[PDB]
Amino acid sequence: GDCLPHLKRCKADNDCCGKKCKRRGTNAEKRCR
Amino acid sequence: CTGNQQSLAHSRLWDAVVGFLHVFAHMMMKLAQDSSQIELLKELLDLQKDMVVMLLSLLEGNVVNGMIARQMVDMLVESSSNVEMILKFFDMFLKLKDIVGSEAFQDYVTDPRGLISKKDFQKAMDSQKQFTGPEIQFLLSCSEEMINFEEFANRFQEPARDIGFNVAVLLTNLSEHVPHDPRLRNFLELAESILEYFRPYLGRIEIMGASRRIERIYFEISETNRAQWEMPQVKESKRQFIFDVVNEGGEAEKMELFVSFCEDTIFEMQIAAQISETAREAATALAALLWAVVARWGELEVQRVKFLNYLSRNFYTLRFLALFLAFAINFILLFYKVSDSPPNMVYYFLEESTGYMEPALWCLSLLHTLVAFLCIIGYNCLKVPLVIFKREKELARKLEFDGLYITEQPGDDDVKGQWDRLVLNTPSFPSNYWDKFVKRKVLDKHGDIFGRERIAELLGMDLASLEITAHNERTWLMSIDVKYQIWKFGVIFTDNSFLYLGWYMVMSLLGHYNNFFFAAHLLDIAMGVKTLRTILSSVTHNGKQLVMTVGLLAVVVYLYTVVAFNFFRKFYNKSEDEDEPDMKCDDMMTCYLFHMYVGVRAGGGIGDEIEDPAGDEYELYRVVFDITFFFFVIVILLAIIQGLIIDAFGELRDQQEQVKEDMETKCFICGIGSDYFDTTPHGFETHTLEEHNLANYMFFLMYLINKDETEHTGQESYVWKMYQERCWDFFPAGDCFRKQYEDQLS
Amino acid sequence: MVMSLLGHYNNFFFAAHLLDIAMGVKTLRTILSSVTHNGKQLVMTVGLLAVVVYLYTVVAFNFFRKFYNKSEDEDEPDMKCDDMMTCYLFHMYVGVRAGGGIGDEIEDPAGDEYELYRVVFDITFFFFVIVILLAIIQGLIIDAFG
Amino acid sequence: ELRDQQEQVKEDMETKCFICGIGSDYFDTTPHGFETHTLEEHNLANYM
Amino acid sequence: ELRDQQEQVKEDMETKCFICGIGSDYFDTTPHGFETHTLEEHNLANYM
Amino acid sequence: GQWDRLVLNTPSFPSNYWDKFVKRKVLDKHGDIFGRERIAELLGMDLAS
Ligand SMILES: Nc1ncnc2c1ncn2[C@@H]1O[C@H](COP(=O)(O)OP(=O)(O)OP(=O)(O)O)[C@@H](O)[C@H]1O
Ligand SMILES: Nc1ncnc2c1ncn2[C@@H]1O[C@H](COP(=O)(O)OP(=O)(O)OP(=O)(O)O)[C@@H](O)[C@H]1O
Ligand SMILES: Nc1ncnc2c1ncn2[C@@H]1O[C@H](COP(=O)(O)OP(=O)(O)OP(=O)(O)O)[C@@H](O)[C@H]1O
Ligand SMILES: Cn1c(=O)c2c(ncn2C)n(C)c1=O
Ligand SMILES: [Ca+2]
Ligand SMILES: [Zn+2]
Ligand SMILES: [Zn+2]
Ligand SMILES: [Zn+2]
Repeated sequence: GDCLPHLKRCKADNDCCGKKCKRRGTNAEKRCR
Repeated sequence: CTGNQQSLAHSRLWDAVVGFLHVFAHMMMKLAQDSSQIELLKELLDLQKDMVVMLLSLLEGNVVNGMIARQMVDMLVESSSNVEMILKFFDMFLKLKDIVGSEAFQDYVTDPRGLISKKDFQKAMDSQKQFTGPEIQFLLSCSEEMINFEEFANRFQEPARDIGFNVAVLLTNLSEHVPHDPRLRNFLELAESILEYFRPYLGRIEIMGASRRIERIYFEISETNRAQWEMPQVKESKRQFIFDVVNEGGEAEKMELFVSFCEDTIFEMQIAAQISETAREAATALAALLWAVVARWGELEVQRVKFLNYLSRNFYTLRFLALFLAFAINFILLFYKVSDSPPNMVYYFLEESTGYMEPALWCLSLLHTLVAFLCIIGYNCLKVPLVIFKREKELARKLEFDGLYITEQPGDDDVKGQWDRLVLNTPSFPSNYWDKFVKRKVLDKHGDIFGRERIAELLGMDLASLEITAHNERTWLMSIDVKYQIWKFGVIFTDNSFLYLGWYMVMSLLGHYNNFFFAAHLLDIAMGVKTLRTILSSVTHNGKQLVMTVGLLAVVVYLYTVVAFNFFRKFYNKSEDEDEPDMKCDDMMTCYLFHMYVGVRAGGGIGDEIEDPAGDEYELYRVVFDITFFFFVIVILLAIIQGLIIDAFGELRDQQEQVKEDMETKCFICGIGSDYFDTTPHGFETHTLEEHNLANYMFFLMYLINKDETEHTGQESYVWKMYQERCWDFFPAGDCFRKQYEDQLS
Repeated sequence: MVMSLLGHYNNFFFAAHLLDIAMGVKTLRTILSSVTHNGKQLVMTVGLLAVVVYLYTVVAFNFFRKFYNKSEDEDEPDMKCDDMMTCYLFHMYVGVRAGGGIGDEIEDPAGDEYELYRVVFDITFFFFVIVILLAIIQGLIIDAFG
Repeated sequence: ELRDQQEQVKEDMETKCFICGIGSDYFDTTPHGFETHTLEEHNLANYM
Repeated sequence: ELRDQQEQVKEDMETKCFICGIGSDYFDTTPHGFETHTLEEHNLANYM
Repeated sequence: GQWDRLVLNTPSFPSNYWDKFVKRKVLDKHGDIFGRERIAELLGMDLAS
């Protein structure tokens, strides 16, 4: 539930199994990595 | 009809079925012993096939734990003799048919005339250890001195396909219906060759029939079906469709795109069936490596048709050859040189290999032009009809269901809408669409309400009276319609791939006019493989934001240019000659051009080219101006543009990976995650192979298309009616057969 | 073994033995293998770089050819774009590593009838190569290592 | 982060009902469930 | 990563209780439920 | 694969492996299918009797 797939579009920091919702530049759609 | 099934179960049908199985097995044995009763044998298995069809119909709607399957297993164990004997007969026949194709049997034949002695056949069977002694004797008795193994094997193989399929379906349905049955498990273990042989030809599509209950549907798969399914055109089209639909993210409409893709694949299947029959060495090494990694009256008419079919078959090979030819000619173009006078600038070819480069380049250009012409012809012959079918299907569906062309209007813009309105008057509108009577359907649907005359006039029907007479019946140049041809040409001239082909043809013609124009043909390397196409799509992915940032950069540069003209004009001295100084900021246009030419790509601000203000006035002001220009141009705006492009590329690659990951963890039909199926070993693999396979669904749909409506079963008729109603509620929609009956299956 | 054996012939051959430090540590091995992790995409990006350099080279050869003068003395002018191969080598040697486009090495186009055309050419070359292709390769390597 | 916040607001409105505390997952089972739930009832324009 | 970790510390403090760790969704059923919890139930100052 | 095919008939193939009778197992498994003749030749099986 709270955990999300690897490259799933997450919402904020943590809230995922990879626990890092970093974004690769000047764009939206933060994803877990 | 639950009542009829219950009445049949409670009646004395079962004793009749036992007796029928017994007499039919004995008849089958007796006719197998004989040879002149092949017609009676064919009638017997046709009737056996019908009897199994009735048995499956009775088994339709049977719950995981129901009395019907209990009576099935009770009668199966009651009459195990005859049914076991006939299943053994089928097993040995299929085993012999498989053995005759193996090297074990071919290593014992001694007569070149295709004959082998009975004793030698018995020895071969004993060596194979497949048939028992009584089984070997029975097979010998069945065969007509020569044993004629091939003819005897293939005489009964074709008739027995239907009955073997029916019995395989029957046993599969019982095994899936009531697990944990020792008698059923033993009976399934008795016959395994038949199930293995019929496994690739058997489907296990699961649909929701009624009362939100998941049911198993078994349909027919032909050899030609899987034979044509293995082509890479259909696989590539499926990959593109699934990738696009997963990027789209649509859930409610996902089944709609799935059905559209299935229809497009069926149309492509039909079209495929129709068309079925020094520095030079270093530069050379680099080009070779790049190419290697990149690579990783009636008689005339029939001849033209055959040539077009052959060209259509090898379209991808032709495109690869064209790309290779372009690479070769541009590599040849890499050996050019300019001299003041020929051996007014003159473009003369380098001698290289004793002047062999010029005729080679000429022949390469001619061959490339010819191959490009054949490529556009093949594209028109191959992929254009699919686009025509899709457009006609969309227009007919919209007019039939949405009704926005009669009740409503297309509205402003919508060039495709105006084009579709133009072809509405054209006769034979569903030329490629399967349903050629969509006009009559929409007539009977809404035209009478909207006016029997106005609707008919808008639809451009030939004559209502003529159509009624045809329904109540109980040269080439004139046949072709100019309006349909012009509409087809117009809709062809709007497809992106046809525009690319036309651009390629124009570039080839320009290269013929001037050899240096051939460099544009290497732009096809972007479309060839997906990474460069991803880069190109990233270039325009955020076009609005990119143009907005470019506009901000332009206005900032304009403001700073105005400031520099107003105050910092003295320092703009690019020329170092005091006798004839050059003022780069004497005018707005010149200063703005200098700024946009040097200050944006300097990498350290405009101050690198501007003279040092330390020895002049306004030193602090100019230093602050340079610092803020650098910070607000290179550090901020250029970095923002670069980040936009790079993150667009990264997001595109991220989506391309995420689609694959989601498909590997979630299935397309019901979307249940693989975590639930992970408990069963290889549960997700079995689910995606048999339960919710797209190929199985499409095979079932087009088999129902092939099979007549009268022969449809209750579930098949229901699914066909739902398909005709343009409403898909029979899909699992997150319901699994194992999940529905988890308690009973455990 | 063969590098150690050849080190006797020339002492400088022993410098190849420093690759043990790259193949030994996990971090060094990861850094070395980052290139091969996404090698196909990197080679494809290099292919686009070569293709765009070829296109801009033939464009400069067709016109703005006179601006390719890298000789300070007018007694012996040097035309770096007199041939396809020489101009391509000059482009692949200077423009990609310049960091500000091909206009840095080329003289300032002042007073020429093609001033706007040359300016647009330099702008698109810079934007297409340095801002996009080099950054794409750098981001690919960084993402592979990450 | 600013662009992400804007897209975040857009996606949250495309998902959240803006009136009740239940996401679109419950209404996803019924076709057009979220559209019907946000069209007639739980509408800010309707409340105004 | 360091700035992200500090912000995440702040966000986890604002979202998850330090004492019990129950998520804010459980207390979101009642208005100002998390505020009441953090001011009366599991306050570190109260334990002090 | 071709390298492994070359070593199949080597007498010392079972070396360095605990299962030194794998030739016997494969011969027993495939004797019915292949007549116990081609399998023995492929695996060597010198002096099977
Ligand atoms: N409904 C589905 N039908 C088929 N495959 C599915 C489905 N849902 C997910 N998959 C996944 O698709 C794969 C099987 O189909 P697919 O054709 O993509 O296989 P592949 O091994 O990638 O080979 P290729 O695409 O070259 O045929 C598996 O990875 C499977 O998990
Ligand atoms: N409680 C809510 N009230 C209204 N809209 C809501 C609510 N919750 C979510 N939404 C979403 O916000 C949308 C309303 O804004 P919308 O995007 O439709 O505006 P618009 O672009 O001006 O209109 P149009 O759809 O006609 O172009 C709804 O369609 C829905 O997707
Ligand atoms: N068990 C807990 N007890 C108290 N606060 C907690 C607890 N768990 C989490 N928190 C959070 O910690 C914060 C309480 O400290 P806070 O950051 O408000 O202090 P402050 O800003 O220094 O003080 P002030 O109240 O003077 O503004 C709140 O955001 C609260 O939600
Ligand atoms: C006969 N037929 C087709 O030929 C066909 C089709 N869908 C696509 N095609 C091509 N359908 C539903 C159909 O019944
Ligand atoms: Ca019927
Ligand atoms: Zn599924
Ligand atoms: Zn609500
Ligand atoms: Zn707490």
